[PDB]
Amino acid sequence: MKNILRLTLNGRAREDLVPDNMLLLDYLRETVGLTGTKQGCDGGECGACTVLVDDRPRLACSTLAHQVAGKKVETVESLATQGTLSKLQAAFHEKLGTQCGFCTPGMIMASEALLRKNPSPSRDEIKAALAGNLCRCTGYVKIIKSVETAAAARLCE
Amino acid sequence: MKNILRLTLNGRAREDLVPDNMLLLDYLRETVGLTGTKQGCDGGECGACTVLVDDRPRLACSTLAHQVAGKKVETVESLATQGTLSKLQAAFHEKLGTQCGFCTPGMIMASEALLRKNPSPSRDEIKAALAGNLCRCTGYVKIIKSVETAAAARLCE
Amino acid sequence: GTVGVRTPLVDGVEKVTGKAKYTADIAAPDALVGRILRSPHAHARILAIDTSAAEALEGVIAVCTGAETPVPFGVLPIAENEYPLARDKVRYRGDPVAAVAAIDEVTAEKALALIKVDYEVLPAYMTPKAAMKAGAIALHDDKPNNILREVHAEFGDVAAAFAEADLIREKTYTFAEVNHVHMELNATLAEYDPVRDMLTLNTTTQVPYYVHLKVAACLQMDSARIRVIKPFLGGGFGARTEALHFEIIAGLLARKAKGTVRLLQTREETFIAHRGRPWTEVKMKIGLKKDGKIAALALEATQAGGAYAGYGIITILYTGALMHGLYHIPAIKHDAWRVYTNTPPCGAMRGHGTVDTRAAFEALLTEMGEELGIDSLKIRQINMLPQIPYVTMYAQRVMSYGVPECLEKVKAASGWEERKGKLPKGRGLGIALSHFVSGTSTPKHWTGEPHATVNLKLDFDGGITLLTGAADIGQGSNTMASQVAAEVLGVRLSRIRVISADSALTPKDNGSYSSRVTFMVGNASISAAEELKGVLVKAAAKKLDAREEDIEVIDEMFMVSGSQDPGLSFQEVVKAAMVDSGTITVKGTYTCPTEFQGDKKIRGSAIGATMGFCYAAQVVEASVDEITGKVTAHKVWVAVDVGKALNPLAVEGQTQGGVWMGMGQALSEETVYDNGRMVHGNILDYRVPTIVESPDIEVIIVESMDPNGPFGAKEASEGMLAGFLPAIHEAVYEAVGVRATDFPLSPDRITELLDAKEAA
Amino acid sequence: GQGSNTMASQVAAEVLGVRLSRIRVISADSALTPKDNGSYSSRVTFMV
Amino acid sequence: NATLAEYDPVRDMLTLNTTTQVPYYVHLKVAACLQMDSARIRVIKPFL
Amino acid sequence: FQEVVKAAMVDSGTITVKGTYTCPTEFQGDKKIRGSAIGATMGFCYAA
Amino acid sequence: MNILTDFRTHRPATLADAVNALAAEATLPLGAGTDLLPNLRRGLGHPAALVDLTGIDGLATISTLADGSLRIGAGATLEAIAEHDAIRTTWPALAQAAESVAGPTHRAAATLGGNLCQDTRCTFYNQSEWWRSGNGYCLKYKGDKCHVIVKSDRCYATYHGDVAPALMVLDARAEIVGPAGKRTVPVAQLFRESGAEHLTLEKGELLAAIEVPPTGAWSAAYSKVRIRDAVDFPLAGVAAALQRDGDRIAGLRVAITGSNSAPLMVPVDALLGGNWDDAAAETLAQLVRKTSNVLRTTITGVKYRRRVLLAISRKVVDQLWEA
Ligand SMILES: Cc1cc2nc3c(=O)[nH]c(=O)nc-3n(C[C@H](O)[C@H](O)[C@H](O)COP(=O)(O)OP(=O)(O)OC[C@H]3O[C@@H](n4cnc5c(N)ncnc54)[C@H](O)[C@@H]3O)c2cc1C
Ligand code: PCD
Ligand code: PCD
Ligand code: SF4
Ligand code: FES
Ligand code: FES
Ligand code: FES
Ligand code: FES
Ligand SMILES: [Cl-]
Ligand SMILES: [K+]
Ligand code: NA
Repeated sequence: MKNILRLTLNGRAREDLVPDNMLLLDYLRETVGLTGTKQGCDGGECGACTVLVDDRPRLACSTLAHQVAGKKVETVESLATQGTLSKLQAAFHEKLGTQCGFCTPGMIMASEALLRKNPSPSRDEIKAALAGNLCRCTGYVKIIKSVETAAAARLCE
Repeated sequence: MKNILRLTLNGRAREDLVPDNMLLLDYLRETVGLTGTKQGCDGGECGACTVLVDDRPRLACSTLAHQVAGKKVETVESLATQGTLSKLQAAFHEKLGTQCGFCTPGMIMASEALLRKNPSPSRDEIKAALAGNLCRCTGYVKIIKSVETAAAARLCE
Repeated sequence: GTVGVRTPLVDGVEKVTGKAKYTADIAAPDALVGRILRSPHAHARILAIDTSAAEALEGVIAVCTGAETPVPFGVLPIAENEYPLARDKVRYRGDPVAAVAAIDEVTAEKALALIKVDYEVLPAYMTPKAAMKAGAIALHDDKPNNILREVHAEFGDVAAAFAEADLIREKTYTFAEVNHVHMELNATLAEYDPVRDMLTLNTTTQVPYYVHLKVAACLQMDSARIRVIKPFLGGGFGARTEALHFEIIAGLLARKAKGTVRLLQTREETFIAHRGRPWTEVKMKIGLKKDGKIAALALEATQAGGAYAGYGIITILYTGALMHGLYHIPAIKHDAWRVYTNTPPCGAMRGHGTVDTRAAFEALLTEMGEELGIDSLKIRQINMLPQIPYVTMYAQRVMSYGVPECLEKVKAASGWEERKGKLPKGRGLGIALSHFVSGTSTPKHWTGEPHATVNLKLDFDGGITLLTGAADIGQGSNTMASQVAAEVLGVRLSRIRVISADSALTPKDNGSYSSRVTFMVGNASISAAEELKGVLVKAAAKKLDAREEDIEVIDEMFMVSGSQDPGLSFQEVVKAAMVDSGTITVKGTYTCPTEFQGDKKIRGSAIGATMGFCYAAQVVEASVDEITGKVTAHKVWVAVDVGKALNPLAVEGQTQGGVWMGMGQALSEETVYDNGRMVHGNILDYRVPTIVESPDIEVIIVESMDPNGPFGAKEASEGMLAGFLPAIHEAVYEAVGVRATDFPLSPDRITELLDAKEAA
Repeated sequence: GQGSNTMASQVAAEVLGVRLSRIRVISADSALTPKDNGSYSSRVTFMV
Repeated sequence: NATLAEYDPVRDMLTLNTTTQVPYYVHLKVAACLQMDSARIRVIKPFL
Repeated sequence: FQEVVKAAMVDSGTITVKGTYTCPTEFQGDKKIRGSAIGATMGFCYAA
Repeated sequence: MNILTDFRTHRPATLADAVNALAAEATLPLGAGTDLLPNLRRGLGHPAALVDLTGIDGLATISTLADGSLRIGAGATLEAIAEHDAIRTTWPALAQAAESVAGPTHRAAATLGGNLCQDTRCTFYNQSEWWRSGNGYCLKYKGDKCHVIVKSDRCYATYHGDVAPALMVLDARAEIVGPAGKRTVPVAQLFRESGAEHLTLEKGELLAAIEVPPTGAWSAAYSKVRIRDAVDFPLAGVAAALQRDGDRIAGLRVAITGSNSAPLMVPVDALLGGNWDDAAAETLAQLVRKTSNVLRTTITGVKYRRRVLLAISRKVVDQLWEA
C-alpha cells in the first residue's frame, strides 16, 4: 500500500505517494531518478548507498523511505552549486580519491557528514568515519588525502 | 495543493500525488516522463497532445490530470507490443504519413480512436476525425493513405 | 606540456557529482526485468525442463532455455565449452539453466518459481585431487581426467644446474581462491529492435570487442546487426575480461521478447560469475650457490579452475612464464596442471596467473638467504639481470629494467639498513620483487590487424575529437590517450574530447586486459597525433611562407624557428588547414614487432611475451598480536619502474590499488565452498579490507625509459600486486618467528603456527 | 523531416552494392560529424 | 522553438541541443556572441 | 561482403574515408557581379 | 527495485500505539533496520507489517537518574551511546561495546533495542532465497533440519551482539512493555539459548529502555575479536567487570558473546577470594570453555573462535587488574 511521504530532498520539498515497503535507495533511484546513489551489495555491507539524513550518514539500502518523513535528505547530486563543484568534490577529483567512481558518491556523502561534525579531523578520525565504505580501486590512500585537503580548503574559505 | 490521482496508464496502474492544477500533458511528460505526447500550441489549437481516455481522443493540454481519475489513458508509447509496431504505426511509417514526426503521436492517437470506433472509415470520415490535428510537412495526403492502409490491415488478421 | 604532469582524470567531474551513468543507471522506461534461473546443484544432468506455466503468467514476456543457445562460448577460440543457458548438464551451483523477461521484479521472481526442471544429480568434485581420481565423472567429454591443460617445460639442463648448487631447499605453499569484488554489480541493458532486427547492448565489460564477437556467435546474428557500448564502468580487475553469460542471456531475452531487457545481477550473482584467481598449490625448489647466486629452479603448480575452460589454459601457462624476466636463473623446470572442479569458473584477476608462484618463489628465496646469512634485499640485488637488453630462456625481450633503482629506493625510504633486525618483538619488515607484462604482444584472435588503432578528427571549430575503442575502467585510459596526443600536438589537454568504446563510432580495441592499453593505445594515439600535426604544419608553413622543417609548435602557436614573426595561433592554422580539405580525419596504429611475441619453437610462449615489464620492489612493515594472531600491515614503501610516468598522480593511485589488492589476498580474502555451495557470497564474509586496517602506501616512481613505449612508458598497474604477499610473509617471520605455508595469513592460520611453534 | 539521413544512406549503399540496413547514420553533432553548411536552399541532396 | 544549454563551469565548455536547421551557423554565432572560443562549444541538433 | 571486410582489416584495422563535393566555378554566377551568386545553382527543380 | 513482501509500515508516536500495532499477525518491530532489512531482503521473514519505533517521541533519550544510574531509551543510537561523555567516563565498557558494532554509518542510526534484539546468525541462514530454497531451507526458517547439528533438536544459530555482554557485566536492567503492561528483568534474562527462539519477549512486547546502576567499586571492559578492524561481527567477544581488594579478587563478572545462541554469563565464583595469577587465568579459561559451545555456524573455524574466546577472557581481566 502507498502512503504520503513528505521530506526535503536536496533542498526541495517533496510530497510523494510511496509504497510502505519501499527502500530509500529505490525511492531515490527509481521514483526520483537520482542515480548518483549506488547499490554495491545485497544489504548493508559496502556503504555505496550512503546518503545524509539530518546531516548524519545513512545507508539508503537499509532504510525504509517512510522512515525519513519530515527529515532533510541529501544525495551526491546536492553538493555542487549548479555546475560548480563543492570543495569536497574538487578534492576527490584533484587528489584522485576517485578512480572508477562507483564508491565515490557514498564515500563523499560519508565524508561530508564527517566534515560537518568535525571540521578538522585527524587521519584516524577520517579512517574511523569511512570504515564502512568499501573501495576496490584506490587502496584508500588518496581518499584520506582528499578528505584532508577538503577539510583544509573549507576552513580557509 | 496535491491530491491522490489513480488511473490506468498504458496498461499500468498509477497511484500518484498530483497537483490539483496540473494539466494532463504536464503530468504525462514531466511526472511520468512519457515525451511522445507533444505541445504544438498555447492551448487547444493543434492536436499534437492528443491522447486516448477511455478509447476516445482527448487534448492533454486542455484537460486537468485530475479529471481522468479512474479512467484508462493511452499515449503513443502504448501502441507497439514491446518493440513490434502496431499495424497503424507500421502504416504511417511505410506510407510516409510522417515526415518530421512531430505531429505524429497526436495524429496516430486520433487515428487509433477512429479505428476503434469505426473499423472501415470512408475518406470523408478519416478527414472528419483528424480535422483538429495540424501537420505542416505532409499536405495530409499520405496521412489519409496511412489510415486507410491500417484500417484494411486491421480488418485482416 | 601534458606528459609527466600530475593530472586529475578527464572524467572525474562526472564521478564526483553522480552524473556519470553506469550500466544500471541508464534510463530505459520500456525495459523488462530479466532474471536467470540458476542451478541449485553443483553437478547434474538436465532430464527435462517445462516452462509452460511460467510462459502463461500474465506479465511474463519471454522464457528461454538452452534449447535456444546451441553455440558455446569461451574467451579462447580453442576452448569454447560454456553454453549461455545449460545444455545436457550443469557443472556448478549457479550454472544458468533458464531465463525470463517480465514486466517487473515480483513477476520475474514468480516466473522462475514456475519453471519445472527435472535433474539427475551427479557427484561433484571440489578439489583437484577428487576431480582427477580415475572414477570421477568428466565434467567435459574431451578431458576424461578433468585436467584441462598440463604444462611440462625445461629450460636449460636442470639436473646439471641443481648438481652445481651448494644449497637446495623445497617447500609447498597454498593459496586460497580470491574474487575481484569490483564494487559495481554486473548488469546488461539489451535493446532489441525487431523492426530492423538490430541489437544494442550497454554492459559492464572491460572487453566490448569480445562481447560483440560472442553475442554475434551465440545468438547466430551477424556482427553488423549488433552495437556494443561500455558506459562508465565500476572497475573489473580482470573479472570482466571475457564475455560473460549474463550479457549474452540479456541479448537472447531481448530478442525473444522483441524488446528491451535490463538484466541486473545481485552481489551473490556477481560472486557466482567469479572468474577470479584459482586456489593454487605451489611446490617450489630452489638451488643456490653459497654466495647467493641462483643455480636452478624447479616448480610445480596445481590450479582448481572451476567448471568451464575460460582463461584456464592462459592462466596455467602464466604460472611459469613470469618465473623469467626478473632474476637471472640458469635453468628452470616447470610442471603445472589446471584442473576442472564443480565450482564457478576461475579466470583472470590482476596479475593473472603469476601472483601465487611469484609469492612462493620470493618467500623461499628469502628463507634460503637467511640460511646462507645473506640479507633478503641483498640476495635480490645479487641476482638481478646482468645486462640489458636481456633475452630470457622463455624468449621474452627485456629492453628496460629499473630493478636496481627500485631496490635502492625502497631500501632508503623504508630505513631498511637502519631497522631490519632491530625491531621490537611482534614487529617486522619484509621485502619482495614482482613484475608483470605491459600487454600480451599477441592478440587472441588471428585477424592480422594492428594491435591498436586511434582516430582523431579536427574541424573548423578547432576542437580535436579522439576516438578510441579502449575501455576506461577507472584506470584513466581516456586521460592517458589525451595526454600523449596533446603532447605531440603542442596543445592543451582541454582541446581534446575523447569518445570511447561505442562500436558504431570508435575503432575496435582488443580490450583492457594484461595492462596493454597504455603501451599499445598510447603508441597508436601518438601515431595519430603525428599524422594530424603533419597536416597542420603543412598548412602553417604555407601560410607563413616557410619550410615545414622550420615550423615549431609551442603551446598552441605555430612559429618559424629563429624567426621574429609572432607566428600563427592554433585557430588560424585550423582555418588554413580547412582550405581545400574541410574536416580532417587521421588514423594512428601500433603493432608489437614479431621479435617481442615469443618464440614459435617454445609452445605457448606468446603467453608471457610482451613489449616490456613493469617492475616493483616493496618493503612492508607489519606487526602481529600474539593473543589473537592478527597481522596488521602498517605501511608499504613501493618503488615501481613504469618506464615513464605519463600521469604521476594516476601511476601512484594505480600502484596503491594494486599493492592493496595484494594485501587483501595476503591477509583476509578467501572463497569457501561446502559440497558445491558458496559460503562467501556477500561482502561481510568475503573480507575485502576496510580502510581501518589498510596500510599507508608510499609510492616512488622509477623511470627506466623503455625504447618502444609511448614517451618511454610501460604499464603501471599489475607488476606490484604479487610482491606484497611474500613481503608481509617475511615481516611476520621477523615479528613472531613463524613461516606461513598458506594464504591468507588470517588469524586462524597464524595462531595454529604459533601453537605449533610453542608445542615444539 | 525531409529525409536527408535516408537519402545519404541510399546513395552510399547503391555505390557500395550493399543493403540500406548495413548503413547507420550519425548526424549533426559537432563533436562527431563533419561540418555541413546547413539545410537551406535545397542544397542537401545535391551536395551531400 | 527551444534550446537546452549545458554550461560546464569546471571546464568552461558549452553544449547546446537546439531547434535548428543550421547547427554550423549556430556554432558560429554562439561563439561570436558569447566571445567564447569555438573549440569550447558543441552543437547538436536532435530530432527536429 | 563480410569475407572482404575481414580481408580489408588485415594490416589496416578500422577503415575511415572522406568524400567531398564542391560546385564548379562556372555554376557560381558571374564572378564579377557579387549579387549574381544569389540565384546561381547546379540545377533547378521544375514543376507544372 | 529490490523485492520485499508488500507489508504495511506503521509509525506510532507512542509506545502504547506501537504495542497495539504489534498485536496483529506477522508483525515485527523495526528500529533502524540495519539488521532486519538485509534479512528481509534475503527472504528471511515474510511480514504483513513492520512497526517503526524511530518515530516515537522520547524513546531515544540518554539520561542520568537520581542515584547516578544511567537510563537509555531503546531508540538511542549506538553512535550517541559511544560518544556520550557520561558513558565514556563512568561506564566505558558500554561505550566500547557500542562503538565496536558494525561500521560508523550503521551506528549513526542503529538503536540499542535493535542491537540487543538482533537475530542470531548462521551461514545456512544469512543467504539468499535462491540459495536456501535450493538447500531445502532449515529448521530456523521454512525447513525441518539443522545442517550444523544434524540431530536437529533445536536451531544452533549464534548470537553475535556486542552490547549485550557489556550490559550484562554492568548488571543492567531491561524495561519491557507489552499488552500486559510494563515489567523489568536483568538484561541477561532477555536471552534464551535457542537459535530460533532466542529472546524472552512475548507477543506484542518491546524493549523500551535499559537502566545501568552506579558502578561502586567495579571496573569493567569489553574486548572483541574480528578479522577486519571494522564492520565484522564478533568472532568472539568477552566483557568482564572486576572488584579488587588488595591482591585478591573480591568480585568478578564475565559475559561472552559470539559463541552460543545467546550471550551468556560465565559462573566464576570459584575465582572469588583468590589471587589473579597464571593459575587463576587458566581456571577462568576452563570456565569460559565450559559455558561456551562454539559451533560451525560461522565461515571462520571453531578451533580459532574457541581459542581466542579463551585468550581474550584472560586478557580483558588482566587489563582490568593491571589498571
Ligand atoms: C554488515 C553488517 C555488520 C554488522 N556488524 C555488527 C556488529 O559488529 N555487532 C553487532 O552487534 N551488530 C552488527 N550488525 C547488526 C545490526 O546492524 C546492529 O546490531 C544494530 O544495532 C541493529 O539495530 P537496529 O536499530 O538497526 O535494529 P533493526 O534491524 O531495526 O532490528 C533488529 C531486530 O530487533 C527487533 N527490534 C528492534 N527494536 C526493538 C525493540 N525496541 N524491542 C524489541 N525488538 C526490537 C527487530 O524486530 C529485529 O528483529 C551488523 C549488520 C550488518 C548489516
Ligand atoms: N607509464 C604509465 C602507465 C600507466 N599510466 C596510468 O596508469 C593507468 C593504467 O595503465 P596500464 O597499467 O597500462 O593499464 P591498462 O592496460 O590501461 O588497464 C588495464 C589494467 O587496469 C588496472 N587498473 C585498474 N584500475 C581500476 N581503477 N579498475 C580496474 O578495474 C583496474 N584493473 C587493473 C587491471 S587487472 Mo586485468 O583485467 O586481470 O588483465 S589489466 C588491468 C593508465 O591509464 C594511466 O592513468 C601512466 O600514467 N603512466
Ligand atoms: N531527387 C531527389 C531529391 C530529393 N529527394 C528526397 O526529398 C528530400 C528533400 O531533398 P532536397 O529537396 O534536396 O532538400 P534538402 O536540401 O534535403 O532539405 C531542405 C529543404 O527541405 C524542405 N522540406 C521539408 N520537409 C520537412 N518535412 N520539414 C521541412 O522543414 C522542410 N523544409 C523544406 C525546405 S524550406 Mo528552406 O529552409 O526556406 O531554404 S530548404 C528546405 C530528400 O531528403 C529525399 O528524401 C529524393 O529522394 N530525390
Ligand atoms: S543453526 Fe541450524 S536451524 Fe539454525 S540457522 Fe543454522 S542451519 Fe538453520
Ligand atoms: S548498497 Fe551496500 S551498504 Fe547499501
Ligand atoms: S573508486 Fe572504484 S570502487 Fe572506489
Ligand atoms: S498542444 Fe496544441 S492542442 Fe494541445
Ligand atoms: S510530420 Fe511534420 S508536422 Fe506532421
Ligand atoms: Cl595467480
Ligand atoms: K575420470
Ligand atoms: Na505471458
